[PDB]
Amino acid sequence: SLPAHLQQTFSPEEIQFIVENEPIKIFPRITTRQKIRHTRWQLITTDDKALNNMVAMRSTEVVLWIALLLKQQSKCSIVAPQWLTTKELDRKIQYEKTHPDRFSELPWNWLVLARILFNKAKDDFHDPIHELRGKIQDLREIRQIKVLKGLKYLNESHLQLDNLSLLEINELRPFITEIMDKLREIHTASLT
Amino acid sequence: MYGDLGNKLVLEAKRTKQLYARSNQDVNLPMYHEDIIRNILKEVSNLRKNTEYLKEQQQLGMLDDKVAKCQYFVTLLCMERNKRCLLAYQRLRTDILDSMAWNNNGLDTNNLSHQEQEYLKEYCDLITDLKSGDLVDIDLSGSLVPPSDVFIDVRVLKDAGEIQTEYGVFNLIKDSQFFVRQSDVERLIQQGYLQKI
Amino acid sequence: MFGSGNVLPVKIQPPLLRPLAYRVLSRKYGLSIKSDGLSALAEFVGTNIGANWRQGPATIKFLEQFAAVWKQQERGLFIDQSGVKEVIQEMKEREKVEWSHEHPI
Amino acid sequence: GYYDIDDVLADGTEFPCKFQYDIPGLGYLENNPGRPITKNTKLSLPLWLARILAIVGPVPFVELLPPDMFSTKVMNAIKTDPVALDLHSINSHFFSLAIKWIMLFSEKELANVVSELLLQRAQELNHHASSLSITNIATSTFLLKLEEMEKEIYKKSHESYKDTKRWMFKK
Amino acid sequence: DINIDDILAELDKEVSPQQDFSDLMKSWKNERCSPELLPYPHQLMKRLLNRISMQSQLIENISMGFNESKLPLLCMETELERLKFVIRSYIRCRLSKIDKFSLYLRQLNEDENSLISLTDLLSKDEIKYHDTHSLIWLKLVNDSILKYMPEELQAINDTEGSVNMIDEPDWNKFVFIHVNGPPDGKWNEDPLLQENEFGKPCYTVTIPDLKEEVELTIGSIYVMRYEVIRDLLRDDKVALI
Repeated sequence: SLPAHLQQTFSPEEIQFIVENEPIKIFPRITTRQKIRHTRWQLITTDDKALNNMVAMRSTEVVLWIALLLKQQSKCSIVAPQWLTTKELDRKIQYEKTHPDRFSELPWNWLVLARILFNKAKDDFHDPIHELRGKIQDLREIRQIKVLKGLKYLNESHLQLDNLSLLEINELRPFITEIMDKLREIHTASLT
Repeated sequence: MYGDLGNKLVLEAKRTKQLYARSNQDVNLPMYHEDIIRNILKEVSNLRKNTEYLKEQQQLGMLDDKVAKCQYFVTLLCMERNKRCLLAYQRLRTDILDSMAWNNNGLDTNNLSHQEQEYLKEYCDLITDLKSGDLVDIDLSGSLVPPSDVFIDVRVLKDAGEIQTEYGVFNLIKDSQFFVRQSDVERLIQQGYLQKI
Repeated sequence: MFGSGNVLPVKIQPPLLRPLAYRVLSRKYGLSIKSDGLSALAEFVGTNIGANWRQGPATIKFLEQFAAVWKQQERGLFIDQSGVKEVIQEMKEREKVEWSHEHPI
Repeated sequence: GYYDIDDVLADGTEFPCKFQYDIPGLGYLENNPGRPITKNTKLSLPLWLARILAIVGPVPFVELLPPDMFSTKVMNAIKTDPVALDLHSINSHFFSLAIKWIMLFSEKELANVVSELLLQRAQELNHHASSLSITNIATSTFLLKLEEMEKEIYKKSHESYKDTKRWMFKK
Repeated sequence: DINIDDILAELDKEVSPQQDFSDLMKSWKNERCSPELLPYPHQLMKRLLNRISMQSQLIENISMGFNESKLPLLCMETELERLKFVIRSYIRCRLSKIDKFSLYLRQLNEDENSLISLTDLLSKDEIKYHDTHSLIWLKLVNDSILKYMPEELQAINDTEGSVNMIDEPDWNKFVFIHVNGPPDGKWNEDPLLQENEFGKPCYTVTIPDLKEEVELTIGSIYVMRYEVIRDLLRDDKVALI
């Protein structure tokens, strides 16, 4: 029933769905607030109290599919997180270049959220998009170098990483799982 | 040895797996190899004759102290290898027929056998029985892609007349554009009469 | 044949059959409905039921049987008015056999 | 696994072996019609016979000789340069046969050799799978030197990388 | 100085659908990467079908009720189809893993000594699917292959063959796991939790085929065998990434 390319791993659009199902800070451009003198929102998979209390030009916290849906309307503009600034990305780049053995303390959804906000929020960034995408590509490349260095330690027992992103888990999942499964199969056949 | 014909059958089993791996859209299946399985059935009939002959020779009991075990095991492994080849090819065709039923018919009769035709038909009745009763609000044969875009632009490929939807009536004039929800026309995208994003 | 309907037939329309068309067989069983087939289905549901077509479960069960029968023949992914006529005649034969099964006569 | 077709072709390969007993009536192993097998006969048989013919038999019926695929020349060639070795010309399913030989004859040195070989060609497999053209000779000659399970792993990794490339890079 | 955190904390104090949905994707992400067919959360899925039915009648009643603020209706609509997608993908994945392990499941039903049954493991629709799929595959291989083979070799639940007839799940399949600690925020009630060097606690588990003890510090991701992590996943301490 399940397709062969969705058998033992997630597709990247399922990762997009998973990271669309998080809260995010946002600026409404419409007023749905009841004054002292309109059907309610009434959702069942997220808290609708922050969406019922939606005030124009304020900071609220809504789920990301609502964020993208309202950005398509341009009724509400998505605010980038703290780590999507040039200074914080430069700090992450310096941490990557400082400790070669350890990955930086980036969020798990740092590639997928960046792609979503680049392709959907082209006028919602205080810093320019240009150097932001340059630093995103630099962090992606240095994380690729670190996972290429760490792949020399493919052990039969176990293998650990600290702060690898979910999209990088789907980058490296079938290769690592198949190679370690066959290494374990070789050693378990080697046991008496 | 004797089971090399089954190995030849399993070669086209590997060939149709490599056909399925490179064809993302469900192509027509290769024709059912009737002649090779007829040869394997003649082989297993000859193996039945051989094991009955060695049973009656063990009843006669000439030169059958320790030898008859050895060709008993050789004939048993030959039938086991033939069963392995036949069941591997049959289960590969079974799995690709299950995928074909789940993909397109849920949401070309020359190549299948009559037993494969009734397998596909009764599996179609099973998968249309699954979405009835319980699990009815969802569709089990529906799209496995997430609905990350609630509204899409849709272009009409072929002229399919006037159709209905949930609360409105759609047209299928050839080469026209709709700005409609993905779930309203998702089945029609699966039929291929509509195709965009 | 069919079960007896007490009230007289009425000519119900493809409007107000819209929620009772796409959800019951086109999503549960996956069969697209054309306009002429929907009109023939509306006419036959009207003649079978009468004024209780809005709240009648027999309409929903008959449409489930329609989708099931169209699934055994698989005469088309669409629904044709002539196809509705053939399925209706085969259903008349089918429930004639079922009535002979109910009372052996 | 029963239904693994790659395992079915792995069992279809023939191994050299020696007959330990004088067994009449099995002349169809060496394509003869009716020759009884003499004592200490060297013959190639498929693995689905000789895997448990060496078990049942004390002295078993069939002794499994060391084949050319596990010889000291092949072991030394693997130990020298694991990347550019052409494993396809040796055997198309060398690794599954290696796993079955290790499970049958518990050899620790062969286990270390095949594990080290799998690690070194897995590095090069990952290097060729992560490369997406916007095909080179240096990658396709290595695809010419790959096994069926290894090109299966490469196909899984390469379609994974290509699908996430088209997801990240366009809608 | 005076530490005031306990008195201020105790002065500060002077089933839910969102948690159900988070548990639903916890089950979905644990199901997709696992080789073993996970136990069915019957109460959670019954509550989810009841909730999706009440939302279906709610959105149809508001459609009968149709200022024009259609954005809450659009929120209802994409709410319904995204929930339907999650439920559809979870049931489709577990149905595929039912189809992979049909012979294992029918032996597990046939073995009365084993405590695992399909009433504790599968839904009624999944039990029906597995049963009638086993019969249709059985009938196909009897009128295809096994009619022409003798009485020893028509068995499909065979064990004593040269190669094993019955499929078996990869109990030691390597999987990505991320530790969450206990499901609750209160850490001291877990007996398996123990404090280590550098402040960070860990879970200690033993691989038996190598006979080694390994430490899984809270807040880091690993790849481990599934037999090692099965008892932690059944107690819901990790998440299968």
